[PDB]
Amino acid sequence: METKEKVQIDWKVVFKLGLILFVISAVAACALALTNYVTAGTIEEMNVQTNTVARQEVLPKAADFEAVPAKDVEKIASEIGMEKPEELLEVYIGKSNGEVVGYTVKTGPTSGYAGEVQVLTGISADGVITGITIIKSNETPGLGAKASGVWNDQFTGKSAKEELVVVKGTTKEGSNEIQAITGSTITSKAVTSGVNMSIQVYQNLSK
Amino acid sequence: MNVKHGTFKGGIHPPYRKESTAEVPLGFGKKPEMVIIPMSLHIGAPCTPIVKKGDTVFLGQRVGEPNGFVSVPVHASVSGKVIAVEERPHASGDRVMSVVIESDGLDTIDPSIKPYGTLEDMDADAIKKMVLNAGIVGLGGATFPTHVKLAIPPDKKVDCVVLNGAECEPYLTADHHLMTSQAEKVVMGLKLAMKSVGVEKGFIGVEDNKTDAIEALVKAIGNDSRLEVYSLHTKYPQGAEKQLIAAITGREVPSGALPADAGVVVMNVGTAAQIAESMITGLPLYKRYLTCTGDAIKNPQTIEIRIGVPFQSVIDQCGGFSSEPGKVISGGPMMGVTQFVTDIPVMKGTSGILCLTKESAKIATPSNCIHCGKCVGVCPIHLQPLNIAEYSQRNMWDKCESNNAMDCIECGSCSYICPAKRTLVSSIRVAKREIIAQRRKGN
Amino acid sequence: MTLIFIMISAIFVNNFVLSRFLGICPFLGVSKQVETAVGMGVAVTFVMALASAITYVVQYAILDPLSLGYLQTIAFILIIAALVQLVEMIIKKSSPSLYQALGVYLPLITTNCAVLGVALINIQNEYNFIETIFNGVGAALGFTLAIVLFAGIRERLETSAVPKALEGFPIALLTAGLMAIAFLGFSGMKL
Amino acid sequence: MNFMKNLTRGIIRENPTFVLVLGMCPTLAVTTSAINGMGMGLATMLVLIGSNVAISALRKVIPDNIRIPAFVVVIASFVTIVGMLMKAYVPALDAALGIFIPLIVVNCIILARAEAFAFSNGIADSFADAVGMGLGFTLALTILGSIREILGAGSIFGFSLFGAAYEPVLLMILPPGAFLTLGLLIGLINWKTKKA
Amino acid sequence: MLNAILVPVGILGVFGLIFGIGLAIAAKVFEVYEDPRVPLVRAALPGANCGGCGLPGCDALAANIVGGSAAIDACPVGGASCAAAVAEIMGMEAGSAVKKVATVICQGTCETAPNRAEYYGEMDCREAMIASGGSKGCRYGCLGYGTCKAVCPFDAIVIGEDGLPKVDPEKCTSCGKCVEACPKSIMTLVPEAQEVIVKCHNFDKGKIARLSCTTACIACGACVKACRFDAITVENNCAKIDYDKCRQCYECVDKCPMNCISGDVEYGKSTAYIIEENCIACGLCAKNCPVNAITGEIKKPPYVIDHDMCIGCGICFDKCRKSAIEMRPNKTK
Amino acid sequence: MNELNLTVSSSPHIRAKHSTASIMQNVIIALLPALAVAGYVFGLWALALVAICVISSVATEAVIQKLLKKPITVNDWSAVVTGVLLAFNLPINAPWWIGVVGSVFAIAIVKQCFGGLGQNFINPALAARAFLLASWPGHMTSTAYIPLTDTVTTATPLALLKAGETGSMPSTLDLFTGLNGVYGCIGEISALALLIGGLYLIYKGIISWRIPTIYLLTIAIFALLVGQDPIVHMVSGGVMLGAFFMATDYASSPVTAKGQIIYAIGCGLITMIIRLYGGYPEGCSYSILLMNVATPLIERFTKERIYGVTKIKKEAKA
Ligand SMILES: NC(=O)c1ccc[n+]([C@@H]2O[C@H](COP(=O)([O-])OP(=O)(O)OC[C@H]3O[C@@H](n4cnc5c(N)ncnc54)[C@H](O)[C@@H]3O)[C@@H](O)[C@H]2O)c1
Ligand SMILES: Cc1cc2nc3c(=O)[nH]c(=O)nc-3n(C[C@H](O)[C@H](O)[C@H](O)COP(=O)(O)O)c2cc1C
Ligand SMILES: Cc1cc2nc3c(=O)[nH]c(=O)nc-3n(C[C@H](O)[C@H](O)[C@H](O)CO)c2cc1C
Ligand code: SF4
Ligand code: SF4
Ligand code: SF4
Ligand code: SF4
Ligand code: SF4
Ligand code: SF4
Ligand code: SF4
Ligand code: SF4
Ligand code: SF4
Ligand code: SF4
Ligand code: FES
Repeated sequence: METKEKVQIDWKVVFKLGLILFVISAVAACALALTNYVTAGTIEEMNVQTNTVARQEVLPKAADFEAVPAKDVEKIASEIGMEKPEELLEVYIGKSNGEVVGYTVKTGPTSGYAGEVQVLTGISADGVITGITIIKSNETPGLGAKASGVWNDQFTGKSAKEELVVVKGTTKEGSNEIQAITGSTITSKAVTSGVNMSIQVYQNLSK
Repeated sequence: MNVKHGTFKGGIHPPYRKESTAEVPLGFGKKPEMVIIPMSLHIGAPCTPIVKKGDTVFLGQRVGEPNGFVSVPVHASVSGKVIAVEERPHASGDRVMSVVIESDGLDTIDPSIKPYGTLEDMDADAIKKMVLNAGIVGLGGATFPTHVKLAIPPDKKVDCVVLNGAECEPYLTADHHLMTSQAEKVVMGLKLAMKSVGVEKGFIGVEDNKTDAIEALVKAIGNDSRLEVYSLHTKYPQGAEKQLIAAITGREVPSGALPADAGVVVMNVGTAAQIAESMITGLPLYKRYLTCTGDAIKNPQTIEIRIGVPFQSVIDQCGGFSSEPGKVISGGPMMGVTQFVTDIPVMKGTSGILCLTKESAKIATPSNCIHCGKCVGVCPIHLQPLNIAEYSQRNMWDKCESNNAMDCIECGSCSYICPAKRTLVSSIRVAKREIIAQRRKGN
Repeated sequence: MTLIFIMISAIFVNNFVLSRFLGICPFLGVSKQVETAVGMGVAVTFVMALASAITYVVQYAILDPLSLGYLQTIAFILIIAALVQLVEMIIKKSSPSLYQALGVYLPLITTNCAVLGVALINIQNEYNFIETIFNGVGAALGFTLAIVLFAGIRERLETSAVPKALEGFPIALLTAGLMAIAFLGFSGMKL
Repeated sequence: MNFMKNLTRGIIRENPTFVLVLGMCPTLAVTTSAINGMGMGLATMLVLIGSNVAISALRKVIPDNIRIPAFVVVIASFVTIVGMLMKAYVPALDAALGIFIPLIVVNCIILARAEAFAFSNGIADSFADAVGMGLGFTLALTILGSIREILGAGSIFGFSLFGAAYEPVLLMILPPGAFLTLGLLIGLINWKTKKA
Repeated sequence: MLNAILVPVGILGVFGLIFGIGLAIAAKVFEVYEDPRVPLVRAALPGANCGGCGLPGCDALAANIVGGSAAIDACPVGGASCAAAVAEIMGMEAGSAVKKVATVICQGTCETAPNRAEYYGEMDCREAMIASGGSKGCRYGCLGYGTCKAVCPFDAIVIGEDGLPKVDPEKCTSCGKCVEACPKSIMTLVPEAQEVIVKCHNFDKGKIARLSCTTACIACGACVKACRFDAITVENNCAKIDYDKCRQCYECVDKCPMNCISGDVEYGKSTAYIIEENCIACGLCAKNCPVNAITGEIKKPPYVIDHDMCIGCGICFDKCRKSAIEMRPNKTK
Repeated sequence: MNELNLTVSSSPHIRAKHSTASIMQNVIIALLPALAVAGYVFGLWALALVAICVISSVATEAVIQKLLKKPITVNDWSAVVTGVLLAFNLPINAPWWIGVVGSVFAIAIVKQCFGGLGQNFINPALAARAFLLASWPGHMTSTAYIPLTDTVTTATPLALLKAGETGSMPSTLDLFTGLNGVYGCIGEISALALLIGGLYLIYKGIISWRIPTIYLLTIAIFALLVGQDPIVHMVSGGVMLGAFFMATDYASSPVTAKGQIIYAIGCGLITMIIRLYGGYPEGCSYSILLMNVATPLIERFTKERIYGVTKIKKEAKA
């Protein structure tokens, strides 16, 4: 019965297998906890610094950025007319010499081709988009990775009163017209969508 | 008469050139001077000769006794003096034990030969004994002994006898002339075989292109309702055993089995005609209707020839070579065996002497398979030769056995229809031989 | 409809072997025959389903309240590998038959990228429990379908006269590349 | 004599990408450029060294029944250490890699060489084998990434080659391009070996 | 601060303990019941996976063996060393298996044995065997289409310029694949030390064989009369040399009418070359020595013996109780 | 004796008249009217592109087959057929190097690397289109650009159907003959010429009616079930050439009747699914390639019952 009671005194193999695995796992967990205590704060500090320099690149006219409360971040997201927003991450207000100089919004995209892409949009106080920057994009290289670079220059200096539209062509026929990247049209319609939520947020904030 | 039509699934339609010899009336041959009688005239064990140098024999004299159950005696075709007993060339390409003999000149018959009687005097055991004594084998090509087929085992039940009068091969019109001229002998042989087996149903398989043979058979049958004649669609390999049995009776012979399992006994028309002739006269099998044809023959025709006459003598009887032959074939184009020299005596089972010239013997070199799927569409056994051939060429005998390479009948349709001019039936024969050799070695 | 969409996306649109670069070493190693491919597919299916269930029930109940997202991979390994060991034990004695030690590829089910990758994706995508099981089963069925089709193609190529330099693994890689080219047509489907 | 023999065997004669046919998911998934291939090769080399040293040092305490959990637990701990260190130091490489950094544990090369050579050999021999095999994997990844980047981006290590009007072969960096390139490279290697 | 270290250690330890307990309680139930006879024999076999010994693969012998259905030397690829290793694992003596090489027993070129009908079809020996039993003038001769070369896995057979295959003695492991795969049943296995071989597989009589090939065995019977040790026999009108009783006296090759036996005249001639140290002038050699090529007076050392001619023999390692006679190949070339 | 030098073989000693060269010559003869209509609608550049593809394919096959010491088999006319069918897939604005690269990829990797003629497993002309479309979408997206007025086309009729803009579609009869305001690939302007070629191929016995008939039938049935116009769906796009000349490929289609029926049904279903719900304006290439991948499974599962075996019930090996 039960293989001669696990060969009488040979229950020790059943005991020692578990004990050895327990000791090895405990040692590995102790090492992992120690290294987590060593390098936990550096990761978040580097992430904050990267976000800060990215925000500085987008809006050079702002001396410093002030963070709006997250309750407001949900508040404007609730009523200005998107079905399931779930993407208005953060809104910052630029500040310089006693006057508000612009806004920066990390919204987007809606629905990308291979997931979601986070686009940072900076709009000046007088109603001019000063530039956009992509900070997270899990797209295929060669097609979706081309959206960060010269193409972003298409979004600079444009007015901030009407929504943008993406067109398939090599001719600029409209002020609110954006030329799509050749070979990648789904991504080019998602970044402009993030710009559309950004200008909607700016229009609500200007009121 | 209720003439019924039957056919099967698959096959080809080769260009039957039955015009140069079919309309030419059948002639005879001159009295031969010398004959080579081999000891291997059948698929069974070879016989042992008893005549030595300097002896004198007559027609029908015994020359070699059988050795085993599946073996048949061999009789001398023409009376004369034996001059040598030695190894001589054979239709299979090898050299076999044989007796060469020059003839006397007057064709004296054996006094011991007597008629066996009539149909009502002859019972089944005596019919089997007469078939064994007369030296009658399968004239359809296989040269299998007839007395083995007529001796059915007690554990197998048979209900009908089928005559195979369907020459599916091109260039061969021997059976056409046989049923055109000797229909009564065919009917008598069918009746004798049916009485020997102990059945009551008889069928005859004749292709529809020979309407004169159909009319002659219908006239010869008379008012006997126990025998029927079937007009089959002109096709190849319709003359085969399994295909004829599936067309006439509708039954299918099981894989790896015999027609005795299907309840049928099938014989060639020529075998029945020879059985009737031996019953009437008592003489053994020493003559055969042999057709000589091809584009290298001046006057192709069908003639009655003895057994033991070399190919050169009969070829010279048919006017000789018009040009230089490139292939000499002993049989049909799709089943014949190619030859090395023309000093080979005619067999009991040789069906035709075919001579192909150099222009008609040129076949293009085999090329890559294009996977057209035409070999599978013409198989009467529903195999896929494009797999069996590729497995045989790569030395994979297990997959050849798994792909049913032993169910092939070697009809040659797959290699005929192939656009790439490949050799599919030779690789399948290689696989068959290797599987049989492995089975022999393992036991 | 949503579960059917998840299964379709896991099997056809986002097949793990042919569209996500997960689980290729056993896809190339044991796909020489159809029967071994089917056995591998069944074993991987059972392992993937059990792994998806256990890592889902451990991720949202144990690790998340305690804020231990850094140990996650290690924990998942202790869920996967041990089970695979039991699977390696099942294939020999429990059922008295089926008698196949795959060879340097049965211990690699723990090392299979399609087993841990589906578990990681299934929390990266924030799916529910029934959705977790359905997506795991769909990924397993996609792996089985891909390996069965590849085994069939290789058994067909067994008769082709491939060159001696390309016999073996290079022809398998070329066949996998052509299969991926064929499967590229499902990209961008929004059902 | 065995140290250099094992190192040379790991570098040239084994070459897990080209001959052993292992570790193929990070081989075909991240070799779109030479820098990513170099980073994967270095990380795999470091993890393989650590895991092989630890396993060969702990060969006398691991029984034959729970070998897989202990082996992959040690490998996973080392992989987590390496991944956190490169998260702290090299964020660009980790961002380019993504999902395959936690998936270093499921590299078939690491556990295959743990269960094949590191379990029944000494510390020095296992260390030499790990060094040689990591160098071979790094060289294979670098060669494949360089070829793929040359054909599908017109650059090596970020420096453009075919001017600026070159239109890239966009399937080169796609999965079929990697599969076809690896098949052709292994075929060329086999032909050169057989004809020599 | 302490609890941040106790929490993961405790969690992973609990998981490891319960998983190890489960695996250990399942392992004892899931018992394979294997014997230590398969794991210790895997490096003794070469692992070539070459089927000429029996069961497929080289991993099939370490699933067998505990039944006695195969001998110790069943694997010829491993040879004497592998056979001795298997025998010492099983605990019995290992036989002295002489190494063997595949050899053709037909020496016929396209010039010596011309064809009589050109052949159309696939270039293979079995395919030519189907087409009316080969196209060669000699029925039993070598076709030369290269089936034995395509079957041999060690690449030890090279088809020569004359059509016959040549087997490299260094690369042949005597696996026996080419012997079974030759349709003409020509390939055989010969010991490496044996040089005098009858190289004609012809079963025909005198005149036919002489007409077919210029180096054909005609069963004249001179080789049997020349042989003294009774090692060569004429069966089926063909000569065959029994390699066990052949002492290589090189006398059958001399008296063959048309050089049908593979050998050269360079042999023996050592009329009892005797080391001076280990003989006591016994005088047991000059008595008869049938051809009388030793005669002397008691022969005190050193031996005064004239060497003019001999028989070869090669058997005088048993007539000496002290083994003073030494055999050395000393002739022309 | 006289030296009668005969020939030796096993069986049969008579063969059929047809061969591979005749089959491919008849395929090209059937393809010729589509080339004529392509030359009429577009101009001399279509013929120039066809010649470029043919020359590239022939040269690539000859060079690769010579470098491998194999006998040169450019006389079976398979390379010319592959080059013509690949040049029929290209737009009029495709540069010459696209055609050369496609021909090199079709002959070298797809065909010659697997063994040669009839020894591959996938469609070469569709593999060379599924590679140029994914590598250079900018050139493979803008198919055909010049009407007589040079600016009244914008898009092509198949994309307008997916976009819902049916107000500028041809009136379902000009799109059939292919005369005015229709623009696709080189050989897809006219469906009547492809229908004539397919009928000629069916008459000659080279292809079987099963795959084209069932393909068109299931496309019509699906388009009628959803609610679209079936005639517009069969006529427009590369349905005709794909069904007649590419789904009926020899080395990548099942050899049995049930296999061909299931292959055609699957091809039609996947084509309609990809067209209606996928990201591409057409899905003939990807559906055909997918059914070429799954062809060995259908071949394995649809074997004909061999004469004699009466369905042994899986109990002879237990
Ligand atoms: N010249 C001609 O008219 C001609 C025409 C076509 C074919 N042939 C050749 O004839 C040869 C015949 O081949 P096959 O495939 O028909 O059959 P087969 O050669 O296998 O044997 C023929 C007869 O023997 C049976 N048989 C064998 N052993 C038996 C037994 N113990 N009991 C009962 N029956 C037994 C067969 O079914 C049949 O009755 C073929 O090789 C063929 O190609 C000649
Ligand atoms: C491919 C093939 C074709 C055959 N064609 C014929 C034929 O046309 N006529 C014929 O009598 N036998 C033909 N046979 C032989 C038959 O199968 C059968 O064995 C023979 O007719 C029996 O002869 P028997 O009546 O003398 O017993 C053919 C065999 C094969 C394999
Ligand atoms: C009916 C028919 C259709 C063919 N269709 C194609 C095809 O799309 N593309 C192709 O390249 N070759 C085609 N070929 C040529 C064909 O290459 C060759 O048989 C093998 O496909 C090689 O892959 C065809 C040949 C025939 C007879
Ligand atoms: S495989 Fe056999 S049965 Fe089928 S066609 Fe060829 S020879 Fe006839
Ligand atoms: S008929 Fe010939 S070319 Fe066609 S599939 Fe069969 S073997 Fe291949
Ligand atoms: S012959 Fe020797 S090496 Fe070859 S498979 Fe047999 S045992 Fe193994
Ligand atoms: S020559 Fe013959 S016995 Fe020697 S290795 Fe080759 S196949 Fe084996
Ligand atoms: S020895 Fe035998 S197998 Fe080798 S070439 Fe000669 S006949 Fe063929
Ligand atoms: S006669 Fe002897 S040596 Fe000459 S070919 Fe025949 S077997 Fe060879
Ligand atoms: S001497 Fe030569 S020819 Fe005479 S029997 Fe001996 S081997 Fe044959
Ligand atoms: S070498 Fe001497 S012993 Fe050997 S067979 Fe010839 S004569 Fe006889
Ligand atoms: S020991 Fe030898 S050498 Fe000396 S006498 Fe005796 S036989 Fe002669
Ligand atoms: S072996 Fe004997 S018989 Fe022969 S030479 Fe020597 S001593 Fe004389
Ligand atoms: S399956 Fe081998 S590394 Fe992913």
